[PDB]
Amino acid sequence: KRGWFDVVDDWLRRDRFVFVGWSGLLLFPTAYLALGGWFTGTTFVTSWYTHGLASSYLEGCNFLTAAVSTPANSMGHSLLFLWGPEAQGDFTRWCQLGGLWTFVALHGSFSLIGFMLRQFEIARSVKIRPYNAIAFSAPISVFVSVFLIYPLGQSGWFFAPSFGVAAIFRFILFFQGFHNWTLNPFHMMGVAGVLGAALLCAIHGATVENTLFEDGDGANTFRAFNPTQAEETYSMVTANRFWSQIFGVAFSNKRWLHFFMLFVPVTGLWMSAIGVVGLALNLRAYDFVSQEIRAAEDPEFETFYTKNILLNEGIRAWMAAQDQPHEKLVFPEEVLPRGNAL
Amino acid sequence: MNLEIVLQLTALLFIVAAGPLVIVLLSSRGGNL
Amino acid sequence: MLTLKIFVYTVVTFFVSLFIFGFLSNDPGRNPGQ
Amino acid sequence: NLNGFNFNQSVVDSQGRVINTWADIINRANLGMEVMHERNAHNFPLDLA
Amino acid sequence: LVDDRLAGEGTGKILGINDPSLFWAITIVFTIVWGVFYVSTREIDAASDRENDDDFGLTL
Amino acid sequence: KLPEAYAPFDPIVDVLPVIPVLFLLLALVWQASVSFR
Amino acid sequence: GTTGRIPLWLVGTVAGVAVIALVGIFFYGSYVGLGSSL
Amino acid sequence: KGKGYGVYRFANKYGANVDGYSPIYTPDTWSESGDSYKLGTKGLIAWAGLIVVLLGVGINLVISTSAL
Amino acid sequence: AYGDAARVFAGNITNKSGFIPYAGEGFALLIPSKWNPSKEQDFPGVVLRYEDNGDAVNNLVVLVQKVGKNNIDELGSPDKFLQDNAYLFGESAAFTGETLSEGGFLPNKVAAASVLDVQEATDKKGKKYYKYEVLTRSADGDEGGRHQLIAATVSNGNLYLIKVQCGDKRWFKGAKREAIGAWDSFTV
Amino acid sequence: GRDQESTGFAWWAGNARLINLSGKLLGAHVAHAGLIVFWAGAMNLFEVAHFVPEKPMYEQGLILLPHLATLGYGVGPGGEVIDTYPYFVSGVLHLISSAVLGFGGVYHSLVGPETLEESFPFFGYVWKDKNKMTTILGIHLIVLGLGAWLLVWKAMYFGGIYDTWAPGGGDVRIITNPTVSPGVIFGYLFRSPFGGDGWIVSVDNMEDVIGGHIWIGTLCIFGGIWHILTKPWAWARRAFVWSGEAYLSYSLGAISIMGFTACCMAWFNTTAYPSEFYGPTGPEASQSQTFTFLVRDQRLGANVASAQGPTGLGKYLMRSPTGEIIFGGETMRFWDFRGPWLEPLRGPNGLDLNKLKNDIQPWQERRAAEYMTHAPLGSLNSVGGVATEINAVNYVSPRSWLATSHFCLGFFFFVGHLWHAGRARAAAAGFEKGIDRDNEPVLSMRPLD
Amino acid sequence: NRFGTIALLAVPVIGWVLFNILGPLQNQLN
Amino acid sequence: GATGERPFSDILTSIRYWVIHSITIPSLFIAGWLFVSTGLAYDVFGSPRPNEYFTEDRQETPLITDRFNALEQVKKLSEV
Ligand SMILES: CCCCCCCCCCCCCCCCCC(=O)OC[C@H](CO[C@@H]1O[C@H](CO[C@H]2O[C@H](CO)[C@H](O)[C@H](O)[C@H]2O)[C@H](O)[C@H](O)[C@H]1O)OC(=O)CCCCCCCCCCCCCCCCC
Ligand code: CLA
Ligand code: CLA
Ligand code: CLA
Ligand SMILES: CCCCCCCCCCCCCCCCCC(=O)OC[C@H](CO[C@@H]1O[C@H](CO)[C@H](O)[C@H](O)[C@H]1O)OC(=O)CCCCCCCCCCCCCCCCC
Ligand SMILES: CC1=C(/C=C/C(C)=C/C=C/C(C)=C/C=C/C=C(C)/C=C/C=C(C)/C=C/C2=C(C)CCCC2(C)C)C(C)(C)CCC1
Ligand SMILES: CC1=C(/C=C/C(C)=C/C=C/C(C)=C/C=C/C=C(C)/C=C/C=C(C)/C=C/C2=C(C)CCCC2(C)C)C(C)(C)CCC1
Ligand SMILES: CC1=C(/C=C/C(C)=C/C=C/C(C)=C/C=C/C=C(C)/C=C/C=C(C)/C=C/C2=C(C)CCCC2(C)C)C(C)(C)CCC1
Ligand SMILES: CC1=C(/C=C/C(C)=C/C=C/C(C)=C/C=C/C=C(C)/C=C/C=C(C)/C=C/C2=C(C)CCCC2(C)C)C(C)(C)CCC1
Ligand SMILES: CC/C=C\C/C=C\C/C=C\CCCCCCCC(=O)O
Ligand code: OEX
Ligand SMILES: [Cl-]
Repeated sequence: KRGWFDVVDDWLRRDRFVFVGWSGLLLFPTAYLALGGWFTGTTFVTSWYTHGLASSYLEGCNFLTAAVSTPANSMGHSLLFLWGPEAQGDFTRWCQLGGLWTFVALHGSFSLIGFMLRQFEIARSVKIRPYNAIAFSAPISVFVSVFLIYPLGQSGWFFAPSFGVAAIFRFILFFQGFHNWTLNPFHMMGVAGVLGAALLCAIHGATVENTLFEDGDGANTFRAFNPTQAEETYSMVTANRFWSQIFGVAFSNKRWLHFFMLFVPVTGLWMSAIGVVGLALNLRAYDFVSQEIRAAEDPEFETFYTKNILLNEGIRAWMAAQDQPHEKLVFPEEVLPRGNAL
Repeated sequence: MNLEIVLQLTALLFIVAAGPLVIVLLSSRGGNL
Repeated sequence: MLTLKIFVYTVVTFFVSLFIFGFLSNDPGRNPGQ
Repeated sequence: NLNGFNFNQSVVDSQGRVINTWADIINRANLGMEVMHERNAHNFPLDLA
Repeated sequence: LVDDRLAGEGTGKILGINDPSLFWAITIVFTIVWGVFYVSTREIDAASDRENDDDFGLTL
Repeated sequence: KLPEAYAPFDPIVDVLPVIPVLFLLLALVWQASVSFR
Repeated sequence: GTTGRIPLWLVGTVAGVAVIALVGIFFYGSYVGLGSSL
Repeated sequence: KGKGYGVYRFANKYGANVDGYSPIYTPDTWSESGDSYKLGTKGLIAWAGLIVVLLGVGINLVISTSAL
Repeated sequence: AYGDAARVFAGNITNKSGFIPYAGEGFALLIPSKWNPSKEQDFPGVVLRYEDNGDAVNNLVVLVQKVGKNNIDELGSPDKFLQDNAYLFGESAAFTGETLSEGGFLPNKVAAASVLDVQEATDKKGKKYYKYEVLTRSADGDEGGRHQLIAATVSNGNLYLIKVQCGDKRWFKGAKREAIGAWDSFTV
Repeated sequence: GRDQESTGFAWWAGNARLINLSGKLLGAHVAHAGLIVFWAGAMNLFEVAHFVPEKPMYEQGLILLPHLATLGYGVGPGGEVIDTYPYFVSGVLHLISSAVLGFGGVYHSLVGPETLEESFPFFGYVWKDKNKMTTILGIHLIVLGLGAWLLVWKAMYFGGIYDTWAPGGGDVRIITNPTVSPGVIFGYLFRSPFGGDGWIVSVDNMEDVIGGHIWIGTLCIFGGIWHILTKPWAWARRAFVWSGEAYLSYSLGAISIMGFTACCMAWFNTTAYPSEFYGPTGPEASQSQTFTFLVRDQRLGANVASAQGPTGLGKYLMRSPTGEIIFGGETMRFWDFRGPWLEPLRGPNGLDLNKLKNDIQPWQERRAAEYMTHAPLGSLNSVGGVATEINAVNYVSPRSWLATSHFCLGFFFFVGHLWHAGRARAAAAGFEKGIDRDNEPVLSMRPLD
Repeated sequence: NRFGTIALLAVPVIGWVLFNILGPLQNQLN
Repeated sequence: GATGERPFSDILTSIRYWVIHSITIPSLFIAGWLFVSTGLAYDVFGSPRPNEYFTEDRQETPLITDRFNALEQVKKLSEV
């Protein structure tokens, strides 16, 4: 190794406690900056001038109610650089205008890119297959569709999720009230995928741990294993028979088992991402026209779908005034939908 | 800094310090732990 | 309605008695251990 | 009836006025979906059940 | 009244018995199953190749 | 409230009930000092 | 000069006590001052 | 009762157990230095003086910058 | 920059009375601190309106109307004055129909007001006041009724009136203190 | 102590190293009992020192003091605390006895005999010796029966216990005629658990409680005597697993059932858990709200009986699905509630219209208003009211705390029973450490279809 | 001056660390 | 095995380590306390003090309406 590229590759791809690699140059700075931006925004920066709230520990918020807030709706889809035509180089006023959210999001996306690249590079250095790198595509797609594509199809960054706990809860409730997101088949596939992945994880762990082999004399079975051993540590035949007699069907292929384990959550997350991409343009599966027409013609027809519609209407009407200060909605108390005595 | 709060903190410190004191005393003198 | 109640009571007590007297019939001895 | 955390009107400024928060936005959404969950089943102001 | 009903819900009867026929059904079925089990419990024990002494049973 | 004769000992009472949790933590500390043999 | 080391269990005990005290201070500050609703 | 396997059945075939394969506490690899402080007693005395001074300065600064 | 240090180790609360004084054009009152300004003008002559952060039903409003009489008693008896200004509780003009299925309401009526207390008193200066306390109920019955506190007076040829509204649900839960404090502090 | 080298149990499962060590196990149990008594005494002292007389018991977050109030200690007519000295005495006695118990536990765990089967044959035992285990069970049954009789003696001769249904308001009565009728006792036991019936949670007078305690004391003493003099039969030897972990699993299941029952009793009962010291129950608050709104609207000149609601069912009074006159609204699901302040207005066919039209008392109205405002609703940070309220009230009902905590404990101990029953059944058979590679049971069976 | 106070606080920390670690650091550099 | 760095167990049980780090960690803690208490946190990141949420000019929540004059608008809204 004599060339500049060769010596740089020798140093970068070294055996170390923390592997740097060629992708480290993109991953470490951006990830560090994103983490620091989130911590700084949650600790010191406020949200009074862009949202009308308080979103910092300095103002009296706990871990749940502290967040990094989105810019105002007047800023549209501006990238809000520190040197842009809005902040104009002023750091304090850049923080006050909501520029830390775009900072964190833009650095986090490149950190995700760098992390997948790091997975690829480490897999190639160890001479294995890049299925772990393939599996990260689902989280990356979820992040891209939720934090970038959805706001890019709306009025501005104001309707993006804010980096916080209660902010994400408000985002979820808004998605329920306005989009009827629970009634979306793509979200249903995503929910099925997540719950099935949890089911698979629990059932595989229990089945492996309860079909072990007697390789020791102690009740603590964790010490009867050696990673370099040849024989398998549990009885696949016994597991298959148990699950065939209990459930009806069972796995007989370890490779197929583990590929299914990989396949389920990735597909669920990708389907949910497609659903959110569709929802970015207000293409929401909101209503059933036949049910609406039947309920309109017949004042006796009622199902749970109509009750959900009424709940969404109430959510919209009562959250609109404060959630969207730019619309300047002043609602007299007698126009808000309300039930009897409640 | 109320006097009652100072007394409560003193009592809490005395009670907490009584736990590892036994362990330290038995480990320093090579007791049967 | 009383006939349905009698029939259901008979069925339920039949199955529960089967369960009880089956688990009382030397159940711990039905294992492959040596 | 042991509900979750209630951080409503928790942040208060020097003169006593209320500074809102994401918890308060969530509370507004809850108020929206509360007065409509059963329209005609209530005769009295409190849903004690 | 317009129709008729059992009218027994929310009363507090022993095992829900309002008529002796339910008691008879329960007792008859339980006794039949118990007798069938009682005839065979001697043969079932002998499958363990051990006598039902004071040391019988699954012990550790 | 405690009787007037037991008033000076109120701060002692206010910290008593945490002792069982302290006992669990002390068991963990003893196991750590023994070095988890 | 000064031969000897510090017990790792002692280090762990002190660190645990420190973090527990920090969390307790955080909870106390949640019950009084800013963001205490009164 | 035990069957004579021990902690691991294939201890002779594979050399050792998982514990003997990837330990996380190896005093042999520890540095020869670090078990004795080179600066000795004078260094510890200087450290004690410095920590007392720094604690006093810190408490004074905390009290002064606050609202008493 | 500002240079102001944070109020660390401060044992005093700046405001703890729960009220914020207000100085207007010819009147003064103590507004609850938990309330926010509003941009609604429901009655003629609205010059001030505040509503609670947690519920928009709880609110106060101040009306300064032009009248010919220089004294409050020249507008009629307290009962007659309340009868003339009955629009302050709203009207059921949008409901045009006949019904007989209301709980404790007169036929074809979906709302009613119960005059719980009337009072006439003079301030320290020597200006007469008309004080009212009403409880208006609805056919559906939201909040379990609404409490209206009214204090009216005439000064310099203008009628000064304040109406404080508070839902019953909040009234018996401890929010009557703020409403009564705002009602009793109206000075002209 | 010991180590994994000579035991095979890791440090996180170290209490399993003293399964066959009788002396150390006894020391551990005695130390744990000392811990329980210590908590009881310390919590009683903490609650007695933070009690103000201007607020009711349920408004100050007390859970041990209402237990002593129901025994008639330091309470007066109507449910008002008068003296607070017996609570201090009880707390002091518990705290002092905890020291003796803890010393005994420490001695028996540290320097006492390790295995007391050779020096103390009377106290020594083997887990597989059925006769000795049955003898110990009988001894402890006798002790529990004596405890039940001790409770019975209090309500009869030593001043009695608080009765919330006593004529002229609740007061500390003396129970002279307990109900020892077999039909009454068997009616509570074999009752349905559904609504209206309520199983044993539906006991509505202190005479039934005292009679049932007489029954349970006699039964426990007789069963203890029976077990001391006998040994398990063939049908019992053929059905159970005989090991310490198996016995532990049985006890775990029993106490999980007990915890669930305690949760339900705290949530629903009003006799053994008077509302004067625990606050209103779930249904009680709703009934009180409807009652006070009916009273207020009647004072405003309205016809409550003939008033019609938005749905056409009745705003204040309607009919239960069996015919009884009940309160209207969503509180139509709580018509099984029966409380001391509401019973006097109830006739043979339900609520009496004339009685609530002309004979409603101010004390009843005050009780209804108080139980309406102090409803058992709250949040985790102790904020009273519904989830869409503000930060104004610091209150959570004592019934909610007990109910939630004991449901959690009951569920976790059911899970523990499952774990230990499975492990005992597997270990006794002999395959709790895994499958045998040489002789795998499945390889010897014919394949499925 | 407010930042100057923090810098002046941080100076002795750097001094102490340099005083305690200069030897082995120079050894590692060579 | 080991990648060529001092074991963490060896470092954390060293008199030198605990002599160096008996100064740095408390120094950083005091530095953060002084950063908050001296009012620097409010000024650097522009957060409102409890008395600066509402000014005598406006008693409502701030609202930014212009994208290119946003700097001047937020300068006007933050005026004390
Ligand atoms: C022998 C084996 C069993 C045989 C029978 C099995 C039947 C199974 C049917 C299938 C459905 C499952 C069971 C449903 C139970 C519903 C209980 C209920 O509606 O109510 C429960 C009742 C409460 O009864 C209430 O009792 C009340 C008492 O009345 C009176 O109570 C006081 C009396 O002074 C007051 O005066 C009060 O005002 C007055 O109303 C009222 O009657 C109520 O209407 C009545 O509902 O409690 C009780 O029976 C006491 C506690 C019961 C057990 C624990 C219940 C909770 C745990 C559930 C199971 C475990 C879950 C966790 C593990 C999950 C994984 C395995
Ligand atoms: C490691 C890689 C890295 C990457 C990929 C990013 C990425 C980004 N940063 Mg971050 N940043 C980093 C490290 C990095 N940063 C570091 C180390 C710091 C110092 C703390 C910052 C501080 C920072 C700030 C202060 C801001 C950003 C922001 C942004 C955006 C910049 C937009 C822009 O126009 O770029 C510049 C455009 C380019 C295309 C550059 C490439 C040009 C090539 C190399 C040609 C070179 C030719 C040129 C004519 C000759 C130069 C050579 C000669 C001078 C020697 C972008 C998302 C902004 C933000 O997020 O706004 C919301 C912003 O405000 N960053
Ligand atoms: C509920 C409380 C509790 C109790 C009573 C016990 C009881 C027991 N444990 Mg278990 N244990 C517990 C929880 C508990 N454990 C927990 C939570 C864990 C997980 C960390 C373990 C893990 C564990 C292990 C790994 C081992 C035991 C063993 C033992 C037994 C032997 C004691 C000994 O040799 O070392 C005692 C050691 C010391 C000398 C420390 C003394 C400190 C004293 C006892 C503190 C209490 C004093 C108090 C402050 C003042 C009382 C004095 C009085 C006058 C007031 C002892 C009976 C050992 C065993 O299996 O024996 C065969 C053993 O190997 N336990
Ligand atoms: C501390 C609790 C307790 C425990 C754990 C045991 C445990 C045991 N008992 Mg003992 N027993 C007790 C108290 C207890 N008993 C009391 C209080 C009495 C007096 C009634 C008896 C009388 C007794 C007899 C007569 C017999 C046992 C037997 C046994 C063994 C069989 C297990 C079994 O129950 O089968 C599992 C349970 C069943 C299949 C169903 C039982 C559920 C009953 C039928 C429910 C209805 C209750 C019943 C009709 C009683 C009337 C109710 C009441 C209001 C009067 C087991 C060792 C047997 C033995 O081996 O003796 C040596 C036996 O024949 N016990
Ligand atoms: C107690 C002996 C147990 C032996 C072993 C049993 C093993 C398990 C067997 C299966 C059990 C589950 C299925 C049961 C189905 C039949 C019962 C049924 O449906 O009844 C349903 C019926 C309902 O009866 C109704 O009654 C009404 C009037 O009240 C009307 O008459 C209705 O028409 C009638 O249907 O209820 C009963 O029969 C009452 C059962 C009471 C049982 C008391 C048990 C006391 C001893 C045990 C105490 C602890 C119990 C557990 C508590 C904690 C639980 C978390
Ligand atoms: C913004 C920005 C930037 C950056 C910065 C940075 C990078 C920073 C960082 C920062 C950081 C880096 C921070 C951190 C912080 C942290 C914290 C604050 C922590 C906390 C913690 C806690 C609180 C814990 C807790 C706990 C416990 C105790 C127990 C267990 C569990 C847990 C762990 C959770 C710059 C200048 C470049 C540029 C411009 C912009
Ligand atoms: C009543 C009374 C009393 C008594 C008391 C007592 C009895 C006490 C006890 C106490 C105790 C008994 C204590 C204890 C404590 C403990 C602790 C405090 C611990 C802690 C720990 C931690 C914090 C951590 C840990 C760890 C380790 C070590 C390892 C692993 C990891 C961790 C980190 C977890 C007295 C005398 C006062 C007198 C008066 C009265
Ligand atoms: C063995 C063991 C263990 C355990 C232990 C235990 C569990 C113990 C306990 C113990 C105990 C459980 C103890 C107790 C004690 C107590 C005491 C010591 C008390 C005292 C008291 C007093 C002193 C009082 C006083 C007073 C009075 C008289 C009146 C009022 C006021 C007052 C409160 C001041 C462990 C875990 C470590 C592990 C290892 C082994
Ligand atoms: C005090 C009182 C009273 C009374 C009470 C009583 C008298 C009770 C009794 C109770 C009883 C008397 C109970 C019993 C129970 C039982 C049980 C719970 C059983 C169980 C069993 C089992 C679980 C079994 C099993 C099995 C089978 C089935 C098969 C084979 C195997 C075995 C054996 C394992 C009253 C309520 C009046 C009132 C209030 C108070
Ligand atoms: C040969 C004589 C010997 C023993 C017979 C003794 C007693 C028989 C008693 C009763 C049998 C019928 C039981 C009926 C139970 C109640 C039924 C109901 O509630 O309707
Ligand atoms: O039903 Mn179903 O949801 Ca239980 O809360 Mn009340 O009621 Mn009705 O309302 Mn809300
Ligand atoms: Cl209702």
